[PDB]
Amino acid sequence: MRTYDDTFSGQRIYPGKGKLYVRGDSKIFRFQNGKSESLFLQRKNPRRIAWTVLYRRQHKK
Amino acid sequence: SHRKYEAPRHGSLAYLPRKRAARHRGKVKSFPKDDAKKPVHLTAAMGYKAGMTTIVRDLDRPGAKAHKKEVVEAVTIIDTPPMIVVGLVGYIETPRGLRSLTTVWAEHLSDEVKRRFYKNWYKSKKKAFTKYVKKHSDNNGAAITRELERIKKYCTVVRVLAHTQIRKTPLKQKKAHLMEIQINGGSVADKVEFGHGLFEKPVSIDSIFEKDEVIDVIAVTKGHGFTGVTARWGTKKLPRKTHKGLRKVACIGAWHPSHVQWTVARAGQAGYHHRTSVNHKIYRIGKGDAEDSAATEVDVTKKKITPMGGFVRYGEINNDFVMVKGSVPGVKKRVMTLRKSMFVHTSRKALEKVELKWIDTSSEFGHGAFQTPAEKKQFQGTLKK
Amino acid sequence: QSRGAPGGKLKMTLGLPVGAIMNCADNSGARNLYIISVKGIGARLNRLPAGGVGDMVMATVKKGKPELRKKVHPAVIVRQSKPWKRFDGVFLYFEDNAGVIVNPKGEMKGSAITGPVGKEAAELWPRIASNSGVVM
RNA sequence: CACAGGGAUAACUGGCUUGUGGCGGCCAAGCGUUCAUAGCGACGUCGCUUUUUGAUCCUUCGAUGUCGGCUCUUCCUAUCAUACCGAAGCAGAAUUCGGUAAGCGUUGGAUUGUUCACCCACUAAUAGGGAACGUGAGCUGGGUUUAGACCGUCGUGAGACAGGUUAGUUUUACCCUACUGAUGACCUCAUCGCAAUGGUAAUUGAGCUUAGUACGAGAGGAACCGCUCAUUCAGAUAAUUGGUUUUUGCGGUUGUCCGACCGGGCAGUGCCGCGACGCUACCAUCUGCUGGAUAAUGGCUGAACGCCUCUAAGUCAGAAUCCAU
RNA sequence: AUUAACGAGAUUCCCACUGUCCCUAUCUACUAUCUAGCGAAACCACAGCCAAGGGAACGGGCUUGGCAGAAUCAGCGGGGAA
RNA sequence: ACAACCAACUUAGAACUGGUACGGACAGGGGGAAUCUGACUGUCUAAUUAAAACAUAGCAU
RNA sequence: UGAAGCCAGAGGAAACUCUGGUGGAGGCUCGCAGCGGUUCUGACGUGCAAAUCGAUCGUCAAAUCUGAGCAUGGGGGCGAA
Ligand SMILES: [Mg+2]
Ligand SMILES: [Mg+2]
Ligand SMILES: [Mg+2]
Ligand SMILES: [Mg+2]
Ligand SMILES: [Mg+2]
Ligand SMILES: [Mg+2]
Ligand SMILES: [Mg+2]
Ligand SMILES: [Mg+2]
Ligand SMILES: [Mg+2]
Ligand SMILES: [Mg+2]
Ligand SMILES: [Mg+2]
Ligand SMILES: [Mg+2]
Ligand SMILES: [Mg+2]
Ligand SMILES: [Mg+2]
Ligand SMILES: [Mg+2]
Ligand SMILES: [Mg+2]
Ligand SMILES: [Mg+2]
Ligand SMILES: [Mg+2]
Ligand SMILES: [Mg+2]
Ligand SMILES: [Mg+2]
Ligand SMILES: [Mg+2]
Ligand SMILES: [Mg+2]
Ligand SMILES: [Mg+2]
Ligand SMILES: [Mg+2]
Ligand SMILES: [Mg+2]
Ligand SMILES: [Mg+2]
Ligand SMILES: [Mg+2]
Ligand SMILES: [Mg+2]
Ligand SMILES: [Mg+2]
Ligand SMILES: [Mg+2]
Ligand SMILES: [Mg+2]
Ligand SMILES: [Mg+2]
Ligand SMILES: [Mg+2]
Ligand SMILES: [Mg+2]
Repeated sequence: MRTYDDTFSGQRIYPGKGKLYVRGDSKIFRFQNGKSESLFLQRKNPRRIAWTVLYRRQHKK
Repeated sequence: SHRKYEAPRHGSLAYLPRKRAARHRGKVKSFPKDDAKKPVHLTAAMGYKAGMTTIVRDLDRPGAKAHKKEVVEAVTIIDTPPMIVVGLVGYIETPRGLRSLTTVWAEHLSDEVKRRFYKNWYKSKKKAFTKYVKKHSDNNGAAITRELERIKKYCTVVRVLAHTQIRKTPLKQKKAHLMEIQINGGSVADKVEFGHGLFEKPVSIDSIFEKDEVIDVIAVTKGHGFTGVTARWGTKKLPRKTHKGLRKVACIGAWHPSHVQWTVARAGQAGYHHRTSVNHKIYRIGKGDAEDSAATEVDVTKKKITPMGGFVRYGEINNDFVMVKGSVPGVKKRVMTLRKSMFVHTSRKALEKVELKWIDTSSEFGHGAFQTPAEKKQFQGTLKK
Repeated sequence: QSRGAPGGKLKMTLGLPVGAIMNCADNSGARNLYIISVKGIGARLNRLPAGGVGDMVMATVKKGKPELRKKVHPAVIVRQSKPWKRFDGVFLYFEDNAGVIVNPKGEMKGSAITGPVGKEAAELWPRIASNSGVVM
C-alpha cells in the first residue's frame, strides 16, 4: 500500500480511486479523477491550468 | 426443435410473486436450529443502513493468486445503537405448528415503543399499557410471576421483544422498530431467566455478534415502481423497426393452452421485495464512544468511520456500527435485520480471520481526495477563510 | 493435448469481441489481427465471444506478409483500451489493442514485442514474459 | 375483371389410415484371428409414432389472415452433454453397446427468403421433436400472393408458363376472460406472530497436486481426496471505475437585441469542456445451504428346489432422480 | 456486341462512420396517468375459470372431475376458431 | 514621374495574443472498385408499383 | 464550370502551334421559393385529412410552373401508353 500523485495535477491518489494510463510510448500516468484525465487527453498544459500543483509552483503560490 | 435456437429462461420462478412486500421491516422467517448444549444467546439484531465505503486488507488464502497481496473491496456500514429488551414471548409446539402461548411485558416502556402502537400518537391520550403496569405492582407482581411460570413449564421456544433507539440515529422518524428475537441456547428455564434479567436493559451489538462472524442480512430492497418487462426480467429488446413498442415480449403464449401463463414475463412492480442475503462476513464492530473507529494498526490516524462531509443522505455515526463485506439489500436509512447464519461453514474463505489495513474516509459527495480535514489543510495551505 | 485456454486467469473486463482488429505487437510480419473467435467461450444465445488481456484467440492477418494472409493463427491479447481493474483495485488501460501470434503450445512465433504488455499476459504465458520489455 | 351461390367441391390446420418416411422387436445364414448373438446381422417376419409425403373430403366459401425469420414460455423421450452404474474383441488413454434419469444445458458466423444443406470456429455437447406445420389487433415483409415492366419457350392472336428477374398501403382493443401488478366492504382499532397451500435454482469446465505415478514391451498415459479460479443462470447493490446531464452548476464561445460592454434575453436545451446527486453496466461489486425416500446396479441372511442364489419373507449402500429444509 | 457522361434503377466488395448489434443504460418535451368541464364509436343470441371424454372429428354451456367469496384501478396482447 | 481636398470596399503581408481554440450557433457533398440495364434532359398508373416502362434525337421502311 | 467570337505576347522556315486575358454558350451543374413525391415500408390509420403530417429526397432557365377565356362528350373524348 502507498499513495501516488496525479501526474497532471499533483493530487494524492489513495488506493482504489483514480485511473492508470499507459501511453504507447511505455509511459505511466496516474489521474485522481476524470477532470485531470480529460485535460491530459485534450493535450492541455498542466502549467497553464490554474488549479494544478505545477501552476502554483511556477507562479510562486 | 420447434424452438429454433433455445436459451435459458429469463428470471427466477423462486421469487414470485414479484409484488410489494407486506412489510417495511425485514422479517426473520426462520431462526437457527437451537442446539441445546450452547449457552443462552440472542440470534438477531436490527440496525440502519448508513452507506458504503472501501477498505484495503492483506488477503490470506493459500493457493490463490493474491495469497499475501493487498486487495481493495467494498463494505457496508450499518449503524447499530444498542437495543432495549421490553418483552418475553413463549411458544408451544402444536400439531398445527407453533403457537404463541403468552406474552410478558416489562413495566416502564419508553415512548419509542409506545409510538409503535398508534397511528396518531400526537393527538392520542397515550393510554397504551397504562392498565397493564398494575400487573407488576398489584399482589407483588403475582400476575407476571404466573405468566413466567407458564412459559417455563409449557413453552419450548422463547423469544424476547426487542426495541430500537431510533432517537440516537439522524433520522426524522420517532417510531421505534419492535422485533422478536429467539433465545437459542440452553434449557427453557435458562432462556426465561436470561430474557427476564434483560428486561429494560440495553443490549449492545457487541454481545450478539463477533468480529469474524458470517451473518445473514434481511431487508426490503429498493423500490422502482411500475416497470416494464426488460427491467423486471431482463428480456431481449426488440429490433428498432417494431411498430407498437420495442421493450416488450413478442410471444406471450402459444394458442394452446388458451391462457396467458404465470411463467411469462409481464410488466408490473419491481423492487421493494423482501430478501434474505446470506453469507456476509463481518469486518469490524466499531464503538460509538471511540474517536478512532476507522483507525487500524497500519493507518494510525485518529479518524472516525464517518466520511468527510458525512454519509450522503444519512448523516453521521455516533453509535456502534457493524462493517459487513459487500453490498446488502435496501437503501440508506432503511431498518435492516441482522441474523446469525443457519449454515455450517467449512470453506477457508468463510473461516478466514480478517484484519483490516486501511479504511477510506474520503467524501462520497464527489471525487474526494482527502481523508481528514487536517490533511486537507496541509495540502492546500491557507485559504481566504 | 488440451485446449488453448488461460487455465488460472482471473476475471477481467473483455472489451474485445469477435470481428475486432488488433495491432500485431511483434516481428512476425503481420500488421493486423482479425479476431474470429475466443478460446474457452461457452454458449449463450446472441452473445458474441469476447476476450481480454492474456486471453488466447483465433485470428487472421488482414495486412502483412502474404505467407500469413489466408490462414487462421492462434493469438494472445497483450493490450487493450477497455479499462479493467485487478484485485488491487486500480483501473488500468492502454493506448490501443494489440496481440501476438503464437503457436498451439503457447510459444511465440515472433521474437520481440513492441510496446508495453499487460501483466496478466506475462504471468499466464512464460514465453511472452521472456520476450517482453516493460510489463505493467 | 364482375354477379348468384357452394364447405354438394380443391388450396392452409384439425379428424380416421400409415402405403411412404421415421423408430423398435423375433429367428439365426454369415462377418468378426478360431467364435451366430462384444459389436453387427442377410433371407424372412411382428410392431409402434404422427415430427415426411401420400390417400380421403368430415368441419370452415355472408373468410379461422396463408412460408420463414426475430422474441418468449412450456411440454415429450426415441439421452448429444452432465450424475451414478452394467457389458466389450475394456491393460492405460480413447471408444462402442446398454440401465435409471428430461433435474440442467445444447453456441458465434459466411452463402441462401429459405426449412433443409454445406463449410469456419468455439464448446461438456453443439440431440431429436410438439404446442392450429405454437407465436402477423407481437414485429418484419425477404419469399409467396393482384394490378406496372423485362426476358426465354409456347400461341396466328388475345395471352400461358411450381420458368427466371425488378417495383409493389400489413387496419381496430377502451369489451369479457387469462396473466401481471394495485386497492378493497363486513367481523372495533392496532402491534407482534404461526403456517395450510402455491412457487423453488442452481450449472458446467479448466489449471496445481495426485503424477509422467497406477497400467503397459516402447509409443503413450489416468482417476478419488484436497485446494484456486472461471462459463451460463439467479438475487441484490451504487465505495471505485465507466455511461447518462435540465444541477441548464461553473467556465468558454458563435449571430443578433437590450446603449456603453457589467449583467442578461432568443436561436423549441444555440454549441463545446468539466460536471455533483440520482439512475445504471458480467462495462462495476457482493452472495447463492442440507435431511430423508428411492430408481438402475452391486451386495447380506435365506428357502422354494437337503446343492446352490440380491428375493420369495427380511435387509444394506446408492443418481444431476422425487419430497422437504 | 461495346460504350464516356448521366440514374431517389438492381447487385457485390472496400475505406470512413456510427447503439444496427454484443447489451443495454440514461435524459428532455408531449401523451398515457389523477382532477374540473365536455364527451363519442365499432361491437353485442345469452354470456364470460379450467382438464379430459364424447360430439359436425379443436366446448363458455353437455358428462365426469378440479374447484369456486363482494366491488374494483393500471397494463397486457393467449383466447373469444375477436 | 507634382501638390492639395475627398472615397468605400476588396486583396495581400507581419508582429502580439489564447487551456492549439477559431465556416466555434446557423448553414453545410461521404468516397472508391466493379457488374446488369436504360444513351442522356423529360413523362405516367391523383389514393400501394417512378421503373429497366413511355418519350426523345438518330436510323429504316 | 467556362463554348464560339475578340485582344495581347511567345515559338517556327513554313504549315502553323503555344501562353495570359476577355467573353458569357449550354434541353450544363450545387442550391432557396414554386413543382414533384424516393425512403423511413416513420406519425396517423373510428386521423387534422375518404390520402394528410415530419424528416429524407427529385427538378430548379427549361420537354419548367401557372390563372382566365375557348375546344374535344360516353362504345365517345383525351392519353410522352
Ligand atoms: Mg418455433
Ligand atoms: Mg413498421
Ligand atoms: Mg389435395
Ligand atoms: Mg408406417
Ligand atoms: Mg379438407
Ligand atoms: Mg365436405
Ligand atoms: Mg373458407
Ligand atoms: Mg365464419
Ligand atoms: Mg383468429
Ligand atoms: Mg428412457
Ligand atoms: Mg403436425
Ligand atoms: Mg395472435
Ligand atoms: Mg405482378
Ligand atoms: Mg412467336
Ligand atoms: Mg402460376
Ligand atoms: Mg411447499
Ligand atoms: Mg441490477
Ligand atoms: Mg462519472
Ligand atoms: Mg455519476
Ligand atoms: Mg446365500
Ligand atoms: Mg376445456
Ligand atoms: Mg363459444
Ligand atoms: Mg345432458
Ligand atoms: Mg360440472
Ligand atoms: Mg387476443
Ligand atoms: Mg394493446
Ligand atoms: Mg400511385
Ligand atoms: Mg410511390
Ligand atoms: Mg423505350
Ligand atoms: Mg426547392
Ligand atoms: Mg410527404
Ligand atoms: Mg407507413
Ligand atoms: Mg392508433
Ligand atoms: Mg397558359
